[PDB]
Amino acid sequence: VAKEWQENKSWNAHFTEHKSQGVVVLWNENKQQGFTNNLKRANQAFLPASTFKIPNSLIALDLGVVKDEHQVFKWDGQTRDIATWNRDHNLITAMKYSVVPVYQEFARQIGEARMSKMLHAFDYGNEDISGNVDSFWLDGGIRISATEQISFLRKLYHNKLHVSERSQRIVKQAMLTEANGDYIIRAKTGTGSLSDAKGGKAKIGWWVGWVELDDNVWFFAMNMDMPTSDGLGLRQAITKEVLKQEKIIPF
Amino acid sequence: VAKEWQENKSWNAHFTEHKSQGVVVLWNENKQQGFTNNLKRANQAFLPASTFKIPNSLIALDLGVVKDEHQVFKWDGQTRDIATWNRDHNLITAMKYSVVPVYQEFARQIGEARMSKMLHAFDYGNEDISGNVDSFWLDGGIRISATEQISFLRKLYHNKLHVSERSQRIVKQAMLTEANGDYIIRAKTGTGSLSDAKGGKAKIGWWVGWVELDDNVWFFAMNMDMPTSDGLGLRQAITKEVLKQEKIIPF
Ligand SMILES: [F-]
Repeated sequence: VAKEWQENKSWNAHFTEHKSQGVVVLWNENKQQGFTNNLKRANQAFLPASTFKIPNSLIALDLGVVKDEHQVFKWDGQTRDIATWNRDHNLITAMKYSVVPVYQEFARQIGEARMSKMLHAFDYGNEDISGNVDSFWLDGGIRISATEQISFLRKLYHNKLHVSERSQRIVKQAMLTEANGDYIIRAKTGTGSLSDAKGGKAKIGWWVGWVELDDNVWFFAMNMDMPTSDGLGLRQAITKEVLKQEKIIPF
Repeated sequence: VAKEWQENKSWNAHFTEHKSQGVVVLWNENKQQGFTNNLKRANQAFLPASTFKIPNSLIALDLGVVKDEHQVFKWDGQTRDIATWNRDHNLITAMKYSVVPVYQEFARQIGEARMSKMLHAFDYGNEDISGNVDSFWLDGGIRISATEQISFLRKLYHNKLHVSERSQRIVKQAMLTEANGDYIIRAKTGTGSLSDAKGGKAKIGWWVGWVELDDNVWFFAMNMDMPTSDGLGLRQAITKEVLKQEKIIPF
């Protein structure tokens, strides 16, 4: 029933300093408490962009489109803009390098019907796959908010999504971003154009996932107005600034 | 059948420059080639000590003694020498902190028969469980060499051990030590005793596991004579010095 939230506007300074606007949403699993700088934007739905690689990988694995994390998806020989895309990949490296063509191929093999069914089963954002089956998450109807991403991520973390436990374990392994002796970050980045509303030429960068600690899990979903195009850099820095500020990860 | 090894004594400087003796054994998976500073010690069998948490976790999970990585093993209320042991644990934290009492309880639930059967099925070291069912890896008959650890680890990495794929995925998750954008280290430390002619006990520290790269896996198993300085820290430092020397991981 009732969810505990804390609004801490002081995190806005991490965005303003970097000449940006954004939202950081955190969920403390043990305490069942959420923290955000912006309760309105925490609840504003956007294109997931490459954060859609998480349900996309889950569906592809569950349907047998992807056998395991080691299966090689050979480069189709077409030179694309990102050098790391122009080579063979497996699920781990396709996630790590956000290799859009690999995921577009998974989408096509999944198909509209199964893709739609699965997103409804995952209760994923607005569950709308309007547009091309191989690009709806980049330029179609799918919309998700930062709080809805956390909601989805919490199910994935707990192996509660309506796909096999194995599919969920493989995707969480593919999400592995950082680990040291204090914490483990399992997350995915996304960058796309604002199609939700009439905000032309602007870009929405995401960073969604979680921080595993010895005795707790801190889910996060963040998005910001990108000052440039298609890259990260700042996202992780702002999120880590918030996590350090909140005494979650050490300084 | 025949195993290719390269002996590189130059790594001895990483041992001597920390006033220690020991062995680093590496296995390049793609090239099927081994590298060591000491071919004799690479093959010398020792008590596995806490490196035994790897087969122990696999057996406990496969037999249902451990349901999953989140199951809480409550502290038995007995204050032990290591503060982190005097608290509740799950499989992740029990591995991370080498919580011996948690593993001793698993061992007792497993039993001699199933423990013996499983170690023979894993072709684990000398497969001898002589001594107490809950301490044989600390003060019993079990012996394993650095090359035999690599042999075991390679089967685990490939999900080739005669336990479920799930058990193997859970243990590899529990082994997660470090990850960044270049590599992933999944490993386990151990500290065993050694009988000396004087009547006391010398300590032999282990660090076994692997380094996952985009396109290769470097297995490692190291052991050294533990000095009266730091303790644990050195093992990782020496291994990382070797991995950096060998151009496996960046500086
Ligand atoms: F209790």
